[PDB]
Formats: sequence, structure tokens, C-alpha cells
Amino acid sequence: TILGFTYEIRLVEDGKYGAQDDVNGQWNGMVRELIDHKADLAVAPLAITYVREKVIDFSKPFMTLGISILYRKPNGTNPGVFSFLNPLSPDIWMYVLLAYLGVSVVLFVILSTRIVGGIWWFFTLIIISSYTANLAAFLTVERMESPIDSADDLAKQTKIEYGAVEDGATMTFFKKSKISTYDKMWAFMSSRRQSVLVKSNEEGIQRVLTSDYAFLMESTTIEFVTQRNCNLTQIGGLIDSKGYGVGTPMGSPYRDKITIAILQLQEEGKLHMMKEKWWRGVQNIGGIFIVLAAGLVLSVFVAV
Amino acid sequence: LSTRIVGGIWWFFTLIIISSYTANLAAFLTVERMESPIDSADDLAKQTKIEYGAVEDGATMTFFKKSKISTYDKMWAFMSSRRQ
Amino acid sequence: VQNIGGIFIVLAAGLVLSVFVAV
Amino acid sequence: SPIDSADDLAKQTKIEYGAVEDGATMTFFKKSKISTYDKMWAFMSSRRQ
Ligand SMILES: C/C(=C/C=C/[C@@H](C)C(=O)O)[C@H]1CN[C@H](C(=O)O)[C@H]1CC(=O)O
Ligand SMILES: C/C(=C/C=C/[C@@H](C)C(=O)O)[C@H]1CN[C@H](C(=O)O)[C@H]1CC(=O)O
Repeated sequence: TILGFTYEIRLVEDGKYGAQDDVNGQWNGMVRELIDHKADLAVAPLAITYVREKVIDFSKPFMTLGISILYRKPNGTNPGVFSFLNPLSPDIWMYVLLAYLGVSVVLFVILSTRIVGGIWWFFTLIIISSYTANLAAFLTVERMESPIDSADDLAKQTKIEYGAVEDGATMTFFKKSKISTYDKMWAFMSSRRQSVLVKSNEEGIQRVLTSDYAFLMESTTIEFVTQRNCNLTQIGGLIDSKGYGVGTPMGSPYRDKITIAILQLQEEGKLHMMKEKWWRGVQNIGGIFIVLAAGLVLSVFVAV
Repeated sequence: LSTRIVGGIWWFFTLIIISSYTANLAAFLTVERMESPIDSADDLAKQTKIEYGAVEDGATMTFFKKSKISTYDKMWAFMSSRRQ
Repeated sequence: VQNIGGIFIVLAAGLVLSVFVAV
Repeated sequence: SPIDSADDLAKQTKIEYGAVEDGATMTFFKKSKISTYDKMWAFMSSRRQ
């Protein structure tokens, strides 16, 4: 509507983006389809990398983004309704019930009262001391466990599997990266090549749903997969800033008018409205209150 | 015996809520005392959670450019990779 | 168990001693 | 915990450590195949005075 050109959409024959093979230097995907002038405009969301900018021409990026880490929501901890069997296991509960039965059967025949009260005192103090120590240890081992906040915590671990789509920046960005943690990421990608280098974004989503997987993927599509699926989460900030631009052949005379039109659309903020249109659209303690209420209503029922 | 068991469950209730309070405070104090901040120059070059940079190009940046230590050189490469 | 069973054993021995006191 | 070997002081930083200025003790962390000895070299370079 802003330039008056008529256009026809044709699917590329291999269904993949612009990459190259190192065995011959031949590009394939978007770049090979664009150097031979088979198509002119590449509106498909390509990344503005370095070597793909060097080979073929890009417009100005109409929006920016980065790579980030997709993870399963760690919602495995929930007390729920009652469920106080898990803290202070019922072996201890039947032990103290047998102790209460023993003091109840001694209570019929009862200088004796002072020592019975004393042994009851330090028995209850030792029991409550052990329970407070165990609960404090349990809370400080639960609180010292944290989710993987960013890429450094994922670099510290190796048990949770991680990876990205095969080629297309990601690990080819990591081999063009001298950061030692990201060098360890690239060494992991080389060492664990044969399991997690899935090209499809569907199975890269699907491996997070089934397995304990982290998936390195585009920060824009985080919004789409979190609007669709509410069981997923984003961890980490933004690694490095990239963008989505328009792919043109080298020396295309239309490209200057295309980026002037992109800046004209961004002058009024035209992109944001259809971006939002297409892209948006203590209980562990609570049981003892019920226990005290049941005991109070039992005392009320036996009092009358 | 009814007043005795009401007093017993009252002492038990305040006992268990102070027990949970002590466990919560002990966990909070243990996490706070085991938490340590960053002070060394290697404590920023080790992870990517903290980003950093110099004022501009010049004596700050050319010292890390000439870093043969491979400790300032690693953070130099990190800040060089995302100079924008 | 372990510590708790030993505390139970000590409690039973003290109960036996209190019965011996009560005679 | 008390100190047990060089890997425990490799991650440690509150206890400073060093060696002779010029000698053969330098060349263990000048050339090494373990990154912990590189961390001790970083410890020497940060505390060269
Ligand atoms: C998921 C993906 C895979 C690319 C794979 C390689 C082998 C390719 O065909 O260039 C694409 C999606 N669009 C991205 C882009 O080009 O911006 C690219 C991945 C990426 O570069 O972040
Ligand atoms: C035992 C020893 C002691 C230190 C000597 C220094 C203080 C000196 O007089 O230069 C020597 C042995 N040869 C080493 C050297 O090559 O200087 C040095 C030990 C070392 O510092 O590695």
C-alpha cells in the first residue's frame, strides 16, 4: 500500500533459511535463492548477522530482539489441601501417640508428680528441638536450591540439557565468540552434537515439554509461546542484540526506498499495533489451623 | 479435663507456630549469611550476569586490548563482542 | 528412629524409675 | 572448611596466597594445562605488588 508494487509469494524449495555448507562454500536456503535473483524480497524473519550481511544485502531492521533461554515452569512444589504427612513422617507421629498412650495409662495411678512433669518437660523439649532442627534444615536446603536464572547457572551445570536450532547464529554465533562461558557452550554443542541440534522449532519446543530441556531461541517468539502455552517460562536476560530485516540482492535499487518506507512506518509506530494484535491473543502451615478448629469444635461438642 | 485439653491444644498451637517461625527465620538468616557479593575483578569476568564497560575508547580500553593476562582479556573480549 | 528411639528408651526407663518411686 | 589442596584455594579469595617473585615457582602457573593454575596466575597478576 505504501509503494504500489504487486507481489507474489513463492515458497522456497528446501524450506530452510540462509546457511552454507563448508564442504564447497555453496550457500543454500535464502542466500542461494537470493544471489541468483530467483526472488527479490525476503520478508522471512532472517537474522542480521555478519557473514549473511557480507554476502547479501539487508535492509534496516524493522524490529530488534536477542537470543534467550526457554525453560519449563518449575511448578513441582505445592502443599495443596492438608498434606502434612510429608513433614514429620507418621513414624514419629505414632511414636508420640504411643508416648501419649503410655503417659495416659500411667496417669491412672498418679514427689511422683514433679518427676513425671519433669520427664514430660524434657521429653517434649527434645522432641520439639529435633523437629525444629529438621524443619530448619529442610527449609534451608529448599531455599538454597534456586532455578537457573541465566546462562551462567546453565554454564555451571550439565545435567539439564540445553541447545538451539542447528546453525543460524546460535552455535555459529558461539564459534564467532571469544567469551569463555560461551566457548564452553560451543564446546558443549560440539561434544553433545548428536542429540540436541534439532533444526525444527517444534521439537525444540517439544523437548522442553517432555525432557528437562533448555532451548536457546528468539526473544520475540518467547512472547508467542508464552501467550499460547502458560506452562513455559523465559529465563535469562538478553544475550546479544540482533534484528529482523528485509533481504535484498546486492545493489538492489529498491532497498533504499524499502528502508525509507520502514522508517516511515516506524514514524507513526505502525508496527506495534499488529505486533500486539498477532502476538497477544504458606499452605504447609494452614492445616494446623483446621486441626485447631476441629479440636475446638470437638471440645465444644464434648462440653455440651 | 476439657479445660486441660483446651489449654493443651492452645500451648501446642502457639508452640507449633513459634516452631515454624524459628524454622523460617533460621532459613532466612542462613541464606542471608551465606549470600556473598562480588568484589574482585575476576568476579565480573567469570559470569555474564553482570555486564560492564569503560568510559570510552582510550587508556581504559587499550589496557584490556593489550591484556596478555587472559583474565582481563576475557572480559575485554566480552565487552568487545557487544560494543553497541 | 535412631535418636528418637533412644529418647523413647530413656523415657521408658524413666517411667520404670517413676513406677519404682511410686511404690 | 580447612584448606586441603590447591583446588580449594583456586576458588578461594579471602585468603591471599603467593610465592617467590623470581624463581622456578613462577613457571608452574606460567605454563599449565589446568585452568586452576591459570586462576592462581590471575591471583599473582592481580596481586603483583
Ligand atoms: C530456526 C531457524 C533455523 C535456521 C537454520 C539454518 C540451517 C538455516 O537454514 O539457515 C531460523 C529461524 N529464523 C532465524 C533467522 O534466520 O533469523 C533462524 C535462526 C536464527 O538465526 O536465529
Ligand atoms: C629454594 C629457592 C629459594 C629462593 C631464592 C630466591 C629468594 C633468590 O635468592 O633469588 C630457589 C631454588 N631455585 C629456585 C629459583 O629458580 O630461583 C628458587 C625457588 C623458586 O622461587 O622457585
